[PDB]
Amino acid sequence: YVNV
Amino acid sequence: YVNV
Amino acid sequence: HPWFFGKIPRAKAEEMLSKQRHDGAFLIRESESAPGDFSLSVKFGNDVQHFKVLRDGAGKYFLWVVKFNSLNELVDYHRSTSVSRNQQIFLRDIE
Amino acid sequence: MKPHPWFFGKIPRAKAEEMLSKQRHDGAFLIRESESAPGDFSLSVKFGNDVQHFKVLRDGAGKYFLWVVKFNSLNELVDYHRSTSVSRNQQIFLRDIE
Repeated sequence: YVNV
Repeated sequence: YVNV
Repeated sequence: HPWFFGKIPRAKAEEMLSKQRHDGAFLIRESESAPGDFSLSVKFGNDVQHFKVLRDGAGKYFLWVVKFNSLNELVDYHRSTSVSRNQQIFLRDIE
Repeated sequence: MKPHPWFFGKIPRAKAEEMLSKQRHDGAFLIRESESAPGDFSLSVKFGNDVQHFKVLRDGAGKYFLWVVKFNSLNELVDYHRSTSVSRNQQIFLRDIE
């Protein structure tokens, strides 16, 4: 995930 | 304050 | 909601999204690697990006937690990202 | 290295407005140490015929931030990101699958  |  | 696709696998979400023409085309699906969570899948270029929908104790929903280690970094950040929610205010040095 | 010309220490809110109202470019700003709320910092910015003030918030970890943006539902998060990027390094806006 891009945000993790 | 705008943000409060 | 027409953007919700339940249990569609990450692989299928990519196949489906990769055939859309507009960047931003998305769908929300139940996470496969993390049961109970939600995942946002979005097209962008020749890729499909995946974002984990974060939650907090109060059961809130958000994609990022944007905070700073110093006033210096908060300031510089808002030189390009607005300080206001309803207006376009970008910090600019006094002259 | 040069001192940051935006940090004004302890100056009255009124003096910050007076000073910033003379600026000609929206966004002219300054960081000041609040007098009404000892220990806090305030951001004063010029915009149009006004001067806005933002309280610099903190969390238990000592972080500094102006807003805490979260939502009660997935649909609320979806609408928000139709006009605000879901990515930090890129400008991606959610738009319905056609």
